[PDB]
Amino acid sequence: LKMDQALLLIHNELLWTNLTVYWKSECCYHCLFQVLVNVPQSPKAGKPSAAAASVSTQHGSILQLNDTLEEKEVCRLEYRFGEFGNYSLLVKNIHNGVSEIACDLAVNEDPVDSNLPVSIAFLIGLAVIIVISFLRLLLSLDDFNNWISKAPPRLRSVDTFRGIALILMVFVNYGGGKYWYFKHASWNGLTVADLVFPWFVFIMGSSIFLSMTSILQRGCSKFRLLGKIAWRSFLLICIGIIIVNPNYCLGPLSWDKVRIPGVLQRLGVTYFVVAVLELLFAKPVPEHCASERSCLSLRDITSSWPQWLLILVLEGLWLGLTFLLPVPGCPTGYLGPGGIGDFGKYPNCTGGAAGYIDRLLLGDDHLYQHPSSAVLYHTEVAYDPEGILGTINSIVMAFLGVQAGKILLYYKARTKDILIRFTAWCCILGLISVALTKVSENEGFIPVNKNLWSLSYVTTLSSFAFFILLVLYPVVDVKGLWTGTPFFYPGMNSILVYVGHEVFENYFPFQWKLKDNQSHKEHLTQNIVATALWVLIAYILYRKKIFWKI
Amino acid sequence: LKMDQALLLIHNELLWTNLTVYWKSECCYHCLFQVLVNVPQSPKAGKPSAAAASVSTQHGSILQLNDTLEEKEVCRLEYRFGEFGNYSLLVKNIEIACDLAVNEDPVDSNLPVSIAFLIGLAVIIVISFLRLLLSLDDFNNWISKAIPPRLRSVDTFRGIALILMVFVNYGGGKYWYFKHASWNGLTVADLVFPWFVFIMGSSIFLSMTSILQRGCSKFRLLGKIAWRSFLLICIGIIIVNPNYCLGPLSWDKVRIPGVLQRLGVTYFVVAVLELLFAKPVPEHCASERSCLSLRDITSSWPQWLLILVLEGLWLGLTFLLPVPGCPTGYLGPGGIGDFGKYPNCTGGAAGYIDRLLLGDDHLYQHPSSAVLYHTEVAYDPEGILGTINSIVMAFLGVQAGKILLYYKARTKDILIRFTAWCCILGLISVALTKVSENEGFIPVNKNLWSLSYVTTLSSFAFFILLVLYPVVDVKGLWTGTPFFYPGMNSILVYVGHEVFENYFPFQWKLKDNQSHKEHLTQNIVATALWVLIAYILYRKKIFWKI
Ligand SMILES: CC(C)(COP(=O)(O)OP(=O)(O)OC[C@H]1O[C@@H](n2cnc3c(N)ncnc32)[C@H](O)[C@@H]1OP(=O)(O)O)[C@@H](O)C(=O)NCCC(=O)NCCS
Ligand SMILES: CC(C)(COP(=O)(O)OP(=O)(O)OC[C@H]1O[C@@H](n2cnc3c(N)ncnc32)[C@H](O)[C@@H]1OP(=O)(O)O)[C@@H](O)C(=O)NCCC(=O)NCCS
Ligand SMILES: *[C@@H]1O[C@H](CO)[C@@H](O)[C@H](O)[C@H]1NC(C)=O
Ligand SMILES: *[C@@H]1O[C@H](CO)[C@@H](O)[C@H](O)[C@H]1NC(C)=O
Ligand SMILES: *[C@@H]1O[C@H](CO)[C@@H](O)[C@H](O)[C@H]1NC(C)=O
Ligand SMILES: *[C@@H]1O[C@H](CO)[C@@H](O)[C@H](O)[C@H]1NC(C)=O
Ligand SMILES: *[C@@H]1O[C@H](CO)[C@@H](O)[C@H](O)[C@H]1NC(C)=O
Ligand SMILES: *[C@@H]1O[C@H](CO)[C@@H](O)[C@H](O)[C@H]1NC(C)=O
Ligand SMILES: *[C@@H]1O[C@H](CO)[C@@H](O)[C@H](O)[C@H]1NC(C)=O
Repeated sequence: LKMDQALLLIHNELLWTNLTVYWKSECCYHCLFQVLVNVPQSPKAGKPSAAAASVSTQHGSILQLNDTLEEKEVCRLEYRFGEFGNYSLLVKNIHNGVSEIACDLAVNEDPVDSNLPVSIAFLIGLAVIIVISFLRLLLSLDDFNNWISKAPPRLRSVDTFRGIALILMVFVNYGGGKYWYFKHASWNGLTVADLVFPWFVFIMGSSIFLSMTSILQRGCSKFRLLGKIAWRSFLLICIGIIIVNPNYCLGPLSWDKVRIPGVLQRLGVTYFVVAVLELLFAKPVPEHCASERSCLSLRDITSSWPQWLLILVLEGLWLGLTFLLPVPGCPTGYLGPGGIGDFGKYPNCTGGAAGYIDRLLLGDDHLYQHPSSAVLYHTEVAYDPEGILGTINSIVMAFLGVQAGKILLYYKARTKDILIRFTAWCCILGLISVALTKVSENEGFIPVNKNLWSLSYVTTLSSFAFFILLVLYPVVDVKGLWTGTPFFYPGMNSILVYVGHEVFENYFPFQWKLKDNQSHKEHLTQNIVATALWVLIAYILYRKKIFWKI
Repeated sequence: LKMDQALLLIHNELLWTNLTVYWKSECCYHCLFQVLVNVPQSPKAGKPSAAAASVSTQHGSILQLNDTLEEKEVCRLEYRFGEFGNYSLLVKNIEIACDLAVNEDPVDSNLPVSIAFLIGLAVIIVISFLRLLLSLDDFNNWISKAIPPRLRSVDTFRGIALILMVFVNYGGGKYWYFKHASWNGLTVADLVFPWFVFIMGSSIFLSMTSILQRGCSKFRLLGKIAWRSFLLICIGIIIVNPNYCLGPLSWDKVRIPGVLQRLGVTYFVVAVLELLFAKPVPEHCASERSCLSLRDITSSWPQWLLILVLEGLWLGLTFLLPVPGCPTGYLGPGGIGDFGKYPNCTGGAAGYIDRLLLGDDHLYQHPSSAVLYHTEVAYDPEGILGTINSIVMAFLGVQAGKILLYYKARTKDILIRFTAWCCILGLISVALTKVSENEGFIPVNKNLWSLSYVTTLSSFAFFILLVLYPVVDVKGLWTGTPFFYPGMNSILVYVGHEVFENYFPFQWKLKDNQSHKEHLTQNIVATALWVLIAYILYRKKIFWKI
């Protein structure tokens, strides 16, 4: 059995009734019952005929056994299979009247625990093991030296947040233990991997405001800063396209089969747009007079009214292009995954208008040929999560990060003001997300979606980032209870860490040949070791004062 | 027809004699005639039976048409086939001699591709670079308007070696002369590594004496040497040697030896040796020429003694160590080479030592002789036995550094020493290899890192330094402009081009993958882009050093 899969032997003892087994996962919102296996009728009385099936055990399993001769629901089962199980399913008619048919599912080999076979126990064990190995290696280095023979201040809270995002990104990009909740969700919903990129955009906006206002406060011509912004955005886009997006293990790059969009292209476009907007509408930062007061003081909001107006116009444009753009052969306002999703009536509608804009402007060949929904909804079209339409919400979230930077640097004298603004913004964005999503995964007006970069996705992740900053500012900056240790070294070497881990995805320290690739524990420990090694590399570069920028 | 292939239509008009075609290249010294195609008989008179065979057109082709019924020769053809030819071969009974004819004229693939196309491509690249530089500058101007020191000769030589290495590692147009030679002789790709070791030794002496003249203790320098060797070995093992496009690394199949492992081991050996036997550089005034002062050798007598002992050990292990199932003193390539009577003897003593110590799995699974001599076993060119000769060549580079540092004031002394050492090593190499590959006591061999190989390329490096010291350093007629930029970022360029072997600026999809012109253009563009990256880092004063 493969990893995250369970055996299922269906024993059909029905003499004169054929069966076919339809399997649909629980995460499928509106999903077609994909066929699983066909179990023929029993050739002789008392001798059932069986078939072997491998039902996925990532999350939930709905089985419908339909008679093939007459398509009627013989029986249904809603059971959550466990990894590496047996699950001998017997389909038979009750002997009381030989009319009612009931299928009972019994387990013979107990499931091999996957999600919680490791837990904090194995986590702390691996941490202790790697710490002991690091200490032994450090001591051995001293043995080969002495025992061989006689012989504008940086915040560090934004750095800690960026380091947390980088650690999560390195963990989930390498596989995240191949766990289903450490990878991007299949279309709708929120997972651990979906939190990383919006937090990076938020932190990018905050750092945009911080660096821009510091540069303008010391002194610089706005044309020089505009040139720096354009050069950095161009470098980010080019780095993405050249070294970050393509998978060069498959062959040389092709002029007609290159993925133009990507994480760094979206970051560069967002950087250019929001940084140029803020530089054009740039005002000096006032020094706050009162302390722990001025609740109605909205200077950081009212003083940026042109930026807010343009951001609201952009968001309205995104909403209009999403809920109103006429997509050929597709319902207007489509937010579904296509394929077998939404009952399979729109197989080639992955993304709706957001994906249609990409497939119309950048071409189908220049998109992401393996979207997150391809494994669950079996979508056949290429959808790029970092598309053109989602760049609007990327810009909106970058400007929300800029607003966080405005909050944190306008009220730099008073900490209570910063905390009040942070909690007010977090509450406002959380209320907006609750209104949009109706605290539901697949329901609501605009459900959370990384692939579409939905408005509610942006608001939810911005509320999460505001809460993270609320709990990271007094702890790290003001009170200094915890100078975030395993985080701020990547927080200062983010670009180099990202570029390296993309370039060095498959290298010996970061991944090696496993005893069994169909194991969650081995993949988890390998990914944790790789993330720890990247943190160690960032710490080493910090100790050597090597900080790559731009 | 693949690249470097030629079609051959063998028409068999003979009625009562079957024929088999045996093809052997001209580069092979003693190779078994590998089969090409068995041509059936002609069913009727005037209706020959034809078969199509693709003969390699890289260099030479010896065809032996034996009668498979009785194993007898009828006609032999020592013909040099041209690329993408037709080459209908007709066998007709006269005498039983057969004659060969050409139907489609072959493409030159050498003259038209690398005679004036090189100049054209250089002009196009220069025009494109200037246009790119001016367009960005004009756009910025339009918007703004509206609103001791390094030698540099060792650096130039290192940059030349780096450009050649980048060109030949990327493929070099998939040409046979830009690839590593098949177990003997010299090609353009066989010159980079020994020159790199020579420059490594020269820079070793330069840096050691520059640090020691500042009063730094020998222990700190020894620690730096050890750390640099360790870093080089680890980088070579992890980043450079393995191909990660095939899968994750496994300890069972990982290539322990390599270019950087050999460089690190030789660096540690020669640097520690010359640090232990370090002497201050004397001041030199004299007059005109020193007339064979020989101070740089009388002061290096014990390092020279240890190097000669190492060379004697290399010779003894190569020519005396009994390899089981293999003749003592074997230098051949195995496989079908040496008449195919030693199918698994690639390297002889050196390969046997590699397989005995590091194991068969931890070697180079694709030796350079695999394509031509059909070797089935794994041999590592950067093995263990060849490390002795790599150390010897690093010490020859150290000797060149001593030459160019002891007689710093007198340039005539440096030139005399360089030409004398080049002549001595050239005569030694001529005696060893008899100026003929595959013959002589020790033929020139990169895979074995032969003593004649070391002496030949050390004479080459001494001549290059002789022609680069006055021009670049003393006379100043040249500054090594396209070469000394990688001369300061050698390690960065090597590591990057190993990491970025297949990346868009350096590698892209080709319209005709089986074409020398397109591969040559892509490799030249990639090499020029690496030179441009080195120049950009030079402008930014970014010089990564271990
Ligand atoms: C693209 C990326 C490098 C941008 O990072 P940033 O948040 O803009 O951080 P940088 O260090 O790049 O900051 C650039 C500017 O901000 C400044 N800055 C950064 N953090 C700061 C802080 N906490 N306080 C003040 N200034 C700060 C820098 O000093 C520089 O300004 P200067 O020119 O005056 O020195 C970063 O988001 C990244 O690495 N992303 C990885 C890709 C990704 O998002 N992947 C997720 C999908 S898998
Ligand atoms: C070994 C390698 C790292 C370069 O080593 P090198 O030739 O010793 O050059 P480096 O530039 O590393 O030298 C280091 C020191 O040499 C000294 N040095 C180098 N060139 C010098 C010169 N021209 N004049 C004076 N001193 C010089 C300096 O002191 C320099 O700095 P440090 O002392 O502060 O370290 C590597 O790039 C190399 O030579 N080859 C790798 C590629 C290869 O072998 N390819 C084969 C393809 S088959
Ligand atoms: C399924 O069973 C029915 C009767 O129960 C039979 O007619 C049909 O042929 C079967 N289908 C198969 C064996 O594919
Ligand atoms: C199974 O049979 C039921 C009958 O009620 C039908 O509604 C359902 O669509 C069938 N499943 C499939 C996959 O056709
Ligand atoms: C499941 O159980 C049955 C009997 O209980 C056994 O024959 C089968 O081998 C088991 N599955 C696996 C994968 O071993
Ligand atoms: C959906 O797109 C695929 C190509 O990806 C095509 O083969 C198929 O016919 C399309 N189906 C519909 C219903 O448009
Ligand atoms: C071809 O025939 C000749 C006849 O003497 C023989 O020597 C030679 O070995 C044959 N070729 C091969 C490959 O055996
Ligand atoms: C020649 O080869 C052919 C194969 O096509 C075979 O049939 C024939 O018998 C051979 N002639 C001999 C062996 O004399
Ligand atoms: C070689 O020439 C013959 C006739 O001259 C032709 O039929 C054949 O196609 C040619 N070879 C190729 C590879 O085209």
